[PDB]
Amino acid sequence: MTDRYSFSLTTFSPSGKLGQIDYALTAVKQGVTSLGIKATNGVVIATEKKSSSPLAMSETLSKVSLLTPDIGAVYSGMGPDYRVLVDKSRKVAHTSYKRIYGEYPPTKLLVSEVAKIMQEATQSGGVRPFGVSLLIAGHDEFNGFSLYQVDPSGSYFPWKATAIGKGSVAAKTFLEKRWNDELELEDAIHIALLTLKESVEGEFNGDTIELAIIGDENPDLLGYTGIPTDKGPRFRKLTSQEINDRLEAL
Amino acid sequence: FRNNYDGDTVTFSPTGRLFQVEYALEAIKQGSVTVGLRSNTHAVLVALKRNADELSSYQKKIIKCDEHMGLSLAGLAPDARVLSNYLRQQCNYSSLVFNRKLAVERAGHLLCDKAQKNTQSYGGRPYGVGLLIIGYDKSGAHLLEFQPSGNVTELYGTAIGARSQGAKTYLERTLDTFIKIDGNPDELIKAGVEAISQSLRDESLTVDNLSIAIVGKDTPFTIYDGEAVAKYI
Amino acid sequence: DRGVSTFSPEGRLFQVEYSLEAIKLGSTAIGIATKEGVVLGVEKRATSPLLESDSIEKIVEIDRHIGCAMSGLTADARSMIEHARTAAVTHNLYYDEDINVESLTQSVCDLALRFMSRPFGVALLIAGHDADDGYQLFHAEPSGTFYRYNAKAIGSGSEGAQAELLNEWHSSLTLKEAELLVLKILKQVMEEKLDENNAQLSCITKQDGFKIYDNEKTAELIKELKEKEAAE
Amino acid sequence: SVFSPDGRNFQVEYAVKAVENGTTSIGIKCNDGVVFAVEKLITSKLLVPQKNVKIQVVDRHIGCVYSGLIPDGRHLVNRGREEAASFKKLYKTPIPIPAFADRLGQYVQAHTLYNSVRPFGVSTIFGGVDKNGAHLYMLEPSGSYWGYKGAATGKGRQSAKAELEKLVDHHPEGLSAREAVKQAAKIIYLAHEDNKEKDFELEISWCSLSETNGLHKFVKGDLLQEAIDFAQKEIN
Amino acid sequence: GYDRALSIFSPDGHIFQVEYALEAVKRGTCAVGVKGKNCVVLGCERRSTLKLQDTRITPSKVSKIDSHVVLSFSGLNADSRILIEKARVEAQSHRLTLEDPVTVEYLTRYVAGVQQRYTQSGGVRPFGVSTLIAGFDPRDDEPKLYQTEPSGIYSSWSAQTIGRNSKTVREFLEKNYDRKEPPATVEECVKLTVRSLLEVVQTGAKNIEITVVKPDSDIVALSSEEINQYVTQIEQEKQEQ
Amino acid sequence: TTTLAFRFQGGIIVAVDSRATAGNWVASQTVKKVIEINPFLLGTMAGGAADCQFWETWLGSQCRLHELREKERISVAAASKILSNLVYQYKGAGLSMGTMICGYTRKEGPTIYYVDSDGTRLKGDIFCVGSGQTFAYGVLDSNYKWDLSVEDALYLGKRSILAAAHRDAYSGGSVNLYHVTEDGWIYHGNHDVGELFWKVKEEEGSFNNVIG
Amino acid sequence: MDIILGIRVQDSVILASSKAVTRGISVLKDSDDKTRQLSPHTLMSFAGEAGDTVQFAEYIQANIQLYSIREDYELSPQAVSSFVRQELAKSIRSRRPYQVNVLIGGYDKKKNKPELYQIDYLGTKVELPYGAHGYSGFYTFSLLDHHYRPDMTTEEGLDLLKLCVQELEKRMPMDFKGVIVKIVDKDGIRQVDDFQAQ
Amino acid sequence: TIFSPEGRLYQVEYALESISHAGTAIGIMASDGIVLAAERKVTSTLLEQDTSTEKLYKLNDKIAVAVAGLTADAEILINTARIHAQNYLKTYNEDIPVEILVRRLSDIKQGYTQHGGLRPFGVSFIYAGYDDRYGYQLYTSNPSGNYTGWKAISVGANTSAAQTLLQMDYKDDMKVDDAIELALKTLSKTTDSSALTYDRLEFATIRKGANDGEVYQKIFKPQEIKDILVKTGIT
Ligand SMILES: Cc1ccc(CNC(=O)[C@H](CCc2ccccc2)NC(=O)[C@H](Cc2nc(C(C)(C)C)no2)NC(=O)c2cc(C)on2)cc1
Repeated sequence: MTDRYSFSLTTFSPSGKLGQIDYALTAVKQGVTSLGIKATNGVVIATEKKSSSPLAMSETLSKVSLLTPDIGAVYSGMGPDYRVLVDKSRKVAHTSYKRIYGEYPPTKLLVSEVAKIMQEATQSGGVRPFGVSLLIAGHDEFNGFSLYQVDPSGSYFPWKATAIGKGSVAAKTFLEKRWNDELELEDAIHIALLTLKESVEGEFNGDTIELAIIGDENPDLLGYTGIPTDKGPRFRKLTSQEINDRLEAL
Repeated sequence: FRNNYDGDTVTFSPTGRLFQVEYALEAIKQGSVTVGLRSNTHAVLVALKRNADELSSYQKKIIKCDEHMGLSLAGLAPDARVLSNYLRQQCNYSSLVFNRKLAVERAGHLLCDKAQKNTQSYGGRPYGVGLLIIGYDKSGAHLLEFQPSGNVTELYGTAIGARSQGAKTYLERTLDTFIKIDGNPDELIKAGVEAISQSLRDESLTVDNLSIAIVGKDTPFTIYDGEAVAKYI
Repeated sequence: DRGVSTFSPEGRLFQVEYSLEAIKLGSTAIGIATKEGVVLGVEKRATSPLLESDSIEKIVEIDRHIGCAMSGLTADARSMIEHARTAAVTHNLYYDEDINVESLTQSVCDLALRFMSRPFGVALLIAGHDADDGYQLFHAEPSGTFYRYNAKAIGSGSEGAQAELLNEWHSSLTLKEAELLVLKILKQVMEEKLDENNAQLSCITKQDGFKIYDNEKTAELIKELKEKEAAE
Repeated sequence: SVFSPDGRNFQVEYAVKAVENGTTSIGIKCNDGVVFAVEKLITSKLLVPQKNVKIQVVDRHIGCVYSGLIPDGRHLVNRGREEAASFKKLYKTPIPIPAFADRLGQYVQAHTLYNSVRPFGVSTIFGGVDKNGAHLYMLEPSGSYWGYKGAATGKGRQSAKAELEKLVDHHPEGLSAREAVKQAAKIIYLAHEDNKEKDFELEISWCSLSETNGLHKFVKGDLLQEAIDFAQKEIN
Repeated sequence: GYDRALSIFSPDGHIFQVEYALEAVKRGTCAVGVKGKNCVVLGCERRSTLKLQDTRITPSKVSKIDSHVVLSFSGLNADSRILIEKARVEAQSHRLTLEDPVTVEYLTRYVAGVQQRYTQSGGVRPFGVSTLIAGFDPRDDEPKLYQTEPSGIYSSWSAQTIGRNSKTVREFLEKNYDRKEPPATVEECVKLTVRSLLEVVQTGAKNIEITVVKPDSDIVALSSEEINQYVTQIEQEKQEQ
Repeated sequence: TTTLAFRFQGGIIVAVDSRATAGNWVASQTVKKVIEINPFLLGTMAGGAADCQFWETWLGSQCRLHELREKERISVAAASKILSNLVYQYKGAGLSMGTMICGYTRKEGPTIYYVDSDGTRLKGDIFCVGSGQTFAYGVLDSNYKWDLSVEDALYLGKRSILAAAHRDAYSGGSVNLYHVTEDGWIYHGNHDVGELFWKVKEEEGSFNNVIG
Repeated sequence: MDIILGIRVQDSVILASSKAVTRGISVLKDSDDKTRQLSPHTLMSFAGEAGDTVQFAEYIQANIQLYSIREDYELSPQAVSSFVRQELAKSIRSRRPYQVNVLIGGYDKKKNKPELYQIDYLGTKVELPYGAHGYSGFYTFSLLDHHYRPDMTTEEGLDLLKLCVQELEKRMPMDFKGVIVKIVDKDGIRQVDDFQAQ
Repeated sequence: TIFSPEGRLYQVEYALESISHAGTAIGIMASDGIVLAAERKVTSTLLEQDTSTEKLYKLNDKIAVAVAGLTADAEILINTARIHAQNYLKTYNEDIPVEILVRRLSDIKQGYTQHGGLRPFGVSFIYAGYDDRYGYQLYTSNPSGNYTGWKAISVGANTSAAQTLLQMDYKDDMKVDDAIELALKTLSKTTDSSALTYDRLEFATIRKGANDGEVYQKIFKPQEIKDILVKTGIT
C-alpha cells in the first residue's frame, strides 16, 4: 500500500525527446483510424467499430461519446484510456463550468480541460501518459462550430478536417483534396464515409461504422417541452439505418 | 544469484532468503560476547564489554527494563536503545493500565513483532542487534534469546556475540548443574562467569571488563559494574 | 550504490561507515579529562591567510558546565549544537538542575539516529562536569554510538595523536600539564606551525565552567611549551 | 508488483521456496472438528521443553499453525485477530471459518500487489468449528487458499501428504477427533524423516465439537503421551 | 511524498552533490569583496554570450537584504533568488521580534544554515551557489565580510573572491592585501577591487560593476563612467618600465 | 498583589509584596513575586500565581538560550517581547498576568517594560501593577523626584509597597527590595510588614488613621 | 476610546493621536505613540483592543518594509491601504479577528497628492479629506465640516487640529492626555514635538 | 534535478535542447512599443488558422508572452501567471509590475529544478509588457528558472542565426514600425520553409494607442499579418 513512485516517469532524454510521449504517439498510430470534418452548418466525427469476434456486441461499445449536449469526442489508440478520459471530461465540464456559470462550456475550453488532464499524466509521479489522441467536435453560441485534436502531450490544435490512427497519412491527403470552406453538412458526412472506406479491411456497413454529427438543435431529443428558449442537443449519433441509407447512394 | 537480491529487505532471493536480514544477523557475530543462564529462583546476565582504546570506556551492554526484567546486547548499540526503550514502554503500559507486571514471554512476542515489521517495510532496515532477556514473573525465572530476524526462543542458558559457541558448548554440558542452583545467587553468577570464559582467546576478564546483572524471587533487577564484580574474578 | 540504511555483507551500515571517512578528513580535535578539569583543543586550519582566524568556531559552549569540540563537516554540527543547547536548557526548565553530561550526550546521539536523509559528517567531543560523575569526556559518532574517554583525538591527525595520548596520559595530570599536552600533540600533527591563530584551547572547571581561552592566554602556553621542551 | 513473462509472480515464487524450507506442519479434519500438529526442531539441549509454542489461537474457536518464517506467521495471526475482533464487534456472532479464510486471503494477496511490499514467507494451516461444521484451510504466500480434508506444508510435506491421502482413502466414513490426534502424531513422526539432522518436539492442538465444545485447546499431559506412544509404536 | 535521498556519502567520505554544487559555483561569473578601514567594497563581472541586453531591468548581482547588508553570489542565478528571498524574510522577522536589525554574522549564519539543510533533506539538491555577504552591524563602525558555500560552512574574510578564475584573483589579493594596513580610503579600497578584477574580465567596460557600503545603511552603486575613471588610472600609470 | 518599578538618577528600584490569595482566603505571606532572570534582568509577577511563575521561569530559559546562540546578554526590549509574543498567542484562553521586565544593558541603559496578558507592551519610567497599584501610585507619584538618592529611592519603593499592603486586602506579607545598576541587580532584603509598619509609623509619624 | 484623527490639507497629511494608555482605573502612560512608519512617505495610526493594536501595526510594517527592500521601491498610499484593508477583511472572518481601526496617511510621489485613508476593523475603506475613529469622530466631523478648506496650507491644517483637540478637551469624558502630531508631505514624515503647551 | 560532475542540471540542459527544435519567437522593444513575432511548427492547409492560438498568449491587459516549447506545459504556466496577476491586482488595486510577474513564473520553474522529483517544464517565454515604473520591458525565462531583460531577443529554433541579425539591425532610437519590419525580416532568413507566409505567423504589438496616454494590446488577425507582410516587401 501507499504510492512509492513519487517521480516523473516521463523525463527528457539527452536529445530533448520525452520518451513516454513519443511511445504513446506510437500507440496512437496502431489505433484504428478516426476522423473529423468541419462543415458550415455542422461537424462530423467518425471511426470504425473494429469488432473482436462476431460474438461481441458492437453497439455496446461507445467509440463516439457525448461530452455535453453540444460536444462529442472520438479517439485513436487505447480504448480503456479514452473511456476514463470521457468520464473525467464529462465531470469537469460540470465541476469547472456548469456549476459555476449555469451553462455548458464552449468547445475550446472543455478541450483546454482535457488537455490539462493529459498533460498532468505527462508530469505527475508514478504515472504514464494516456495512449490516445482525441478528436473533439462542438458548437457554442460565440465561436460557432469547431474541431480540435488533443494528443498524449496535452497539445491541442484546431482543424478544418483531419484523421488520426493507422491510416492517418493516407486520409489527411484524401481530405485535403476534398475540403472546401462551403460544404453543407450532408456533403461532409459523404466525404467522411469515403475517407473511411480506405482505412477498413472487412465489412463496411452501419454496424461497423460509428458516426456522429454536431448539427442543428434536436427538439425531440430534449425530453420535455415548454421552455422555448432551448431547442436541445446539437450532438447526434447516427443510427445503423441512417449510415446504410447514405452508403447505397455512395 | 547474490546479485540484485540484496538491494533492500523487501526482496526475496531465488533461494528464498532475505539477505539484508542475514547481513543484520552478521552484525551480531561481530559483536562482543554476552551470556545468560537461569535456575528456578534467579536469572543472570554476564556481558564482557569491549573497549575502543586503552583510554576508553567499556561500553555498557546491560539495560534495565522494569523491576523484574532486563536485557544484554550484542551488535549495533543504538538499536538496543530503540528496542529496550520500546520494552520499557510496554512494561510501563502493562503496569499502568492493568496493574500487571508484564510477562517475559509477552515481552518476547512484542520484540518479535517489532523486528518483523522492519523485515517487510520498504525504506526501513532490520535491527542490527541480538538481545538476551532475563526476567522474573508469575511463572518464575526466564531467559530469552532475541534475533533481529524476529526469532525469539526461551532457553535455560545461551550466549551471543564473538566466539559465543564456546560458552554455549560449556552451558550445554553444565546444564544439570546450574539449573539446580536455587536460592543461591553467588554460585549462579559464578557459573555465568565461568561460562563466559570459554569464549576468550582475548585475555583474563578484569574489573572494568566485566558486567553482571541479576533478577530473582526476592531480588529486583540490578546491574553490577567494577567494584561490586571484583569478588567474581 | 543501493540505499541509505542498507547493510553490508559484513553487517555494517554503508552510509555510517562512509561518514566516518569524512571525519578522518576533518581538522584535528583533542580532549583530555583530568581531576582538575577537562581540556579541549582544536586545529583551526584556515584554507587561506585572508581568512580571519578567530571566526573559526570549532569549540562551542553547550551549557555553563558542558562544552564541545567538533571535527568533520562542521556545518552539520549546527543543528546538533542547537539541539544540545535546547536539551540542556529544557532539562533545567523541567528539573531545576544541571543536566548530566552522559544524558546530554545520549540526547545528541538520539538525534544522530534520525536518518533526515543522511548521517552527520561530523563527530563531537563533549566535555563537562556534573556532581555525580565529575569531569567527563565523550566521543559522539554519527552512528549514534558514544564512548567515554580519559583522552581522545578525532580528525586527520588522530592516529598519531591517540598513540601520543596513550603514552602521556595518567590518572594524576594537573590541568596545566593537560593544557601543555594538548598543545604539544597538536603541534606534532598539524600540517602547519602551531601559533595562537591556528589553534584554540578551552576547558571546563567545576568552579568557573566552560571557558574558551583567548589568543593571549594561549600564546603564553605555546611560549611555555617551547621552553619546557628546550631544557628537555 | 511484477509479473514474469510466463504470468507468474517471481517474488511469490521465491516466498514459496522459503516455506518449503521450513519445519513441517499439518492439519487433519475430523467428523466434528480439526486437529493441528507441528515439528519443533530442538536446536539445542538448552531449549525449554514445551515452552516455545508454535500453534496460536485466533478468537476462541480458530487454530493457526504455519511453516516458513515464524515472524511472518505471527504478523498474519495478529492481523487475523483484529479481523476476528472487528467482525464480532459489528455482527455479534464469532467469525465463521470460511469468512476468516477470506480475511487472511485478501490480506496476504494484497502483499503481492505493490512493489514496496514483499509477500509473506509462510503457508498457514488453520481452521475450527463454526455454526455449520468443522473447516480446514491452507493458505499459500500468493493468498491462494482452499478447504481441505488434510493438509501439510514444510520440508516434509510430500511424505506427510502421502500419509494423509492414505487415511482419506481408508476412512470414507470419517475419522474421530481422538483418533486424528494419534494419527497427527504418527504423521509428524513420519514427516521428520526428511529433516532428521535435529531432534524434535511434537506439538498438537485441536478443536472438536464434543471433545472441546468447539473451542481451540492444546493437547497436553495424558493425551499427548498416548499420541507420542502410538507414533513411537508404528516406527519400531 | 518524494523523499529519495540525493545528497549521500561516497566510500571516500565525500558528498558528490555538494561537490558538484561547488563546480557550478566555479562555473559562475566572478565576484569579489574586500574590506577597508571604514568600508567594504563588493565587485562583480558580466559574461558575453549576447550584448543586446537591457541593463536597466536585468537583475544586478549585488542584492540588498536589509538597508545595511548586501549579498553577492557566484553560481546558479535561479538558486540565489531563493536564498535572497529567505534572507529578506528573516531580516524583517529579526527586526519584528528582537527590535534590532540583524548583525552581518547573524544573517550569514542564517543563510549558511539554509544551504546546509539542503545538503541533508530527501528529494532536494544543494544550492549551486556560494555567497559574499557584507555590511555593518547597527550602531557599529567595524566592517564585516563573510562567505558561505553550498555545504553550509561560513567564515569571515579580510578579502575574498568566488566563481570562475577566483583562483587567479585570490592570488592577487593574497600578495596585495596588507593585514597591517587596510585601504583607509573608500577610494583606494575601490582601487584594490578593480585591479583584482582586471586579471580576469578584459576591458572594465560594460562588465565590471561595483558597490560601496559605509556604516549606518550607506550603500551606493557606481556608474559605468565612475568605473572607467579607475580602469584608466591603473593601466597607464602601472605600465612603467 | 502590589508590584512596582521606577527608573531614576541611580538606576531602577523594583519592589513587590509577597501575598497570595484565593477568594478571601490568605493563601501565603511568603511568596516570591520577583524572578531573577540573569544578573542584569528582573521580572515581577502579578495576576495568576501559576501563569506568572510558569511563563517567567520559561522566559529565563529563553533568555539563556539567546546567550548561547548570540554570545551576548539579551536586551530588555527583546526579553520583554518574548514574553509579550508568547502571551499574545494565548489571548482569549484566559491567561491572567501583569508583569514588569526590568534590567540594564550597555545599548539601552536602565529599562522597564510592562507586559500583560492582553498583549500590552509598554516602555516607561514608572509602573505599579496589581490590585494594590493605585495605592502605590499615590505614595510614589507624590514623592518621586528623578534626583532621589539611592537610599531615598530604596525607601520610597519600600514605603509605597507598605502603603498598598496596608490599604489593599489582597496585598501584604513583606516587601522585597531590589536595586538595578550597570553592575546588575542587588537585593536589598525582605521586610515583614508586621514589623515594618510600626517602625515606619513611629519614625515617620504617619499612619495617623491607625489606632495605638 | 483612544483618539485617532487625520486631516488632509493641500500639500500634506496630518495625524494626531492620543497619548494616554489606560487599563482599568489607571492611566499607565501619558506619552504613547500610536503610530508606525510604514515607509518614508506612508504613516499608519491605530486604536482598538489592547494587544491586537501593536501586533497588527508591526505586522503591517514588516510586510511593507519587506516589499520595499525586495523591489527597491516604495508602494503608493493607495496600494498600502489596499494591502491593509484586505488583511483586515480576512481577519474579520477568522477564529479571532484583529480589533483595530486605522488611519493611513501618505504622500504619493508619483501623483504629488497627499492621501488619507480611513479603515475600521471590519475592513471598511474610504478616502477622506479628514477622518477619525471612535467617539472622537462624533465631535470632529461636524467641526471640520464647517472649518475645513480643500486648499489649506500645512500651517493652516495645524490650526484646524488645534480646534479639534480643544473641542475634545471640553466635551470628551476621559482625559486622553493630549495628542502627538505628525506630518506626511513630499519631504517624508516629521513630528511637531511641541503641541501640548504651545 | 540532480547535478552532473560538471555542475549542470541534466533535465534542464535536456529541456533547453528540447526547446531548440521549437518554432522561433522574437521579441523587439522600440521607444514606443514592443513587437512579438513567432513562427508556427511545420503546419498544414487543413489546420485552422482563424481561431488558432499556440504561441502568443495574453497574460493580463498590459503583458503578453511568446511560447517556445511544449504547448501544454505552457498552458499550465500561463494559467497560474494569469492568476498571480489577478491576486496582485486584488491585493493592491494596481496592475502587477512586469518584473514581479516574471520573477514569480521563474521561481516556479526554479522549484522543479531543485525539489520534488518532477520533470521541469519544457518551455521558454518572451515577456512583452508595460508598467509605469520601467515603461516597456522585454524579458526571457527558460526551464532553469533564469530570467534576463532584453532590447531584442529570440528563443527556440535558430537563435544563433537570429541573434546575429538583430544585433546587426537594431538601434536604440527605433520606432515600432521599424521593429515590426525587423521582426519579419529576421524570421525570413531563419525560417526553414521555402518562404514566410501569413498562415505560419503569430504577431502581436504593445503600443501607446495613437492618442490617449493608455496602453494597447493587439494580437494581429490572419488578414492583418497577411497585410503587414505586403508593406515590408515579402508579399
Ligand atoms: C508567584 C506568585 C504568587 C502569587 C501571586 C499573586 N496572585 C495570587 O495570589 C492569585 C490571586 C487570584 C487570581 C487573580 C487573577 C487570576 C487568577 C487568580 N491567586 C492564585 O493564583 C491562587 C493561589 C492559591 N490557590 C490556592 C488553593 C489551593 C485554591 C486554596 N492556594 O493558593 N490560585 C488560584 O486562584 C487557582 C484556582 C484554580 C482553579 O487554579 N489556581 C503572584 C505570583
